[PDB]
Amino acid sequence: QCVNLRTRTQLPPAYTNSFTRGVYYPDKVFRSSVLHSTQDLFLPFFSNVTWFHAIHKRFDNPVLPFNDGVYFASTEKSNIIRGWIFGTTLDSKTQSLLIVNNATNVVIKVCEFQFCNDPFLGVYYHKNNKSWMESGVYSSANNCTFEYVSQPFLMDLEGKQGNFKNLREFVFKNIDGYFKIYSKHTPINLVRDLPQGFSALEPLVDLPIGINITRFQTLLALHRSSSGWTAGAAAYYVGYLQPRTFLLKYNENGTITDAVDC
Amino acid sequence: ALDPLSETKCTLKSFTVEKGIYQTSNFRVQPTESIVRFPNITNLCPFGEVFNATRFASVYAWNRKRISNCVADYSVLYNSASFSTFKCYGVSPTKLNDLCFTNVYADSFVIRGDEVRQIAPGQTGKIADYNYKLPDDFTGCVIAWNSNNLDSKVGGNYNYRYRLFRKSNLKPFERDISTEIYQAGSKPCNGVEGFNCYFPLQSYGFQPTNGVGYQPYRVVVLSFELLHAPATVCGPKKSTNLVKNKCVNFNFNGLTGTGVLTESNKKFLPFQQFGRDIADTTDAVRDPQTL
Repeated sequence: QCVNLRTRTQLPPAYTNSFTRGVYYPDKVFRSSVLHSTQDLFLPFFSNVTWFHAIHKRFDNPVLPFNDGVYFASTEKSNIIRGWIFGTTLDSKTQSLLIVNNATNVVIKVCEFQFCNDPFLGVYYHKNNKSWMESGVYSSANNCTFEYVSQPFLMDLEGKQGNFKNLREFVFKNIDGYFKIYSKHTPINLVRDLPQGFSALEPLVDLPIGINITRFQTLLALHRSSSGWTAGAAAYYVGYLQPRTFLLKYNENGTITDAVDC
Repeated sequence: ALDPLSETKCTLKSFTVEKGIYQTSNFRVQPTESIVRFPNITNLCPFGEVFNATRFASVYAWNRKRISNCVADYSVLYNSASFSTFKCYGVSPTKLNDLCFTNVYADSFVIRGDEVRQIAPGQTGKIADYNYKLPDDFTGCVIAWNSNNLDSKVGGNYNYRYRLFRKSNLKPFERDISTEIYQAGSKPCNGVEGFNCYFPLQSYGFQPTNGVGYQPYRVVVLSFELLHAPATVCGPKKSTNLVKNKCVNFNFNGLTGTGVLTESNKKFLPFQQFGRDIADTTDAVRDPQTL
């Protein structure tokens, strides 16, 4: 509730260059063998992105701003990142948008979550009869409107460490009250936790939330065999959206293959 | 308009015509039919729950169920004929399907027959003032269903109660379940009723031998809200068959137009609903029902 991970030490805000990452479909329109411009919120190419690390005391979990919109490049082996928080005050004062993944399905909720000081979706005794399932991120919640569940999935909750072979990039944008989400999954070869190259992000879900968001936070899982729990290897990044102008090169099959920052 | 030769003379403004070729009109195929498509209406709210709930809350403790993020067919209740009284304020019941709302609440409770007259804007009484009040600008709906064969009990259903006296009048959609003794005189009641003191709540006499005015009526109040936030609930939209190879007027889920629809071999993405040409002109669409 009030106790946090006392083995937590914050790293300085390192930065790396995002070459050509963070391009999404601004609409659900089909286009074949054309080159269209569009003025919307995009990530400028070759911009700086804040590096973050989540491992047992290099464990980073601060509260970031969410003015225009941000990015995530979630690559990890232990699947430490289980969800996110979005809201203004992140307590029972104002409404807060909650997204979680309990290793069986994704669940989205909007309730007056009086969040803890160090929320997390952890698991204990992950030695025998794990069953890949959750085993208290907020203290209370009431008077709430939204709930949603998508298709299920299986997540690995075992504590592992090593190189990463998967990149799950996400975008989060507030469109006149609609909390639009984009995503993509692709294999990678780990270099500095920021693989390079071009890849388009598809829409995942649209959510009529209507919350005025200004901050956010990650739900980094912890595990042991809240004050003395461990955590496997994991890292991620955070971008920042800006009102840029972009070109979009669609191929014959409607897929975006290249882009240009004007 | 007699023959094309005469239409020529009117264009040239000459009763005589020389050899040549002359344009006179513009042929156009008028639309024959009209297509209307809209995806399925799955994930309906359980509106039948509050109308046919196994148990209802008391009047002074009136419950409330929220309705949002679903399609709500209000014409089902209007044509169901499973009710004793039905009246909507501001909007007819058959017309609510054409409207969209931000939030809708269902205040369910049971009352006597004669007490149903108090549930309306601008009314007063034991129920309107001390138990459940509505605003003067109420533009919702009220449904009543006689439950004498369902909720009445030999000796009166004591689980349904209501307030008879209160120190002050309630507000619109206000609720109060306090057991404070209604004080009239200056002396303290000491938690017991009597001289200038009265326990405000009392049970209902819902017996099987009650009359039209005293029998129990399962009442539900449907209030509609139009706020700055986007609409979360709407009515169902109509649809029809899919015509092809014929000039018609298009009205899709979110698109309009006019043209000849025909099968194609394009390959849309799973989350791609319609297409555009090089000039941002529509040239292809995905049917909302069939992929």
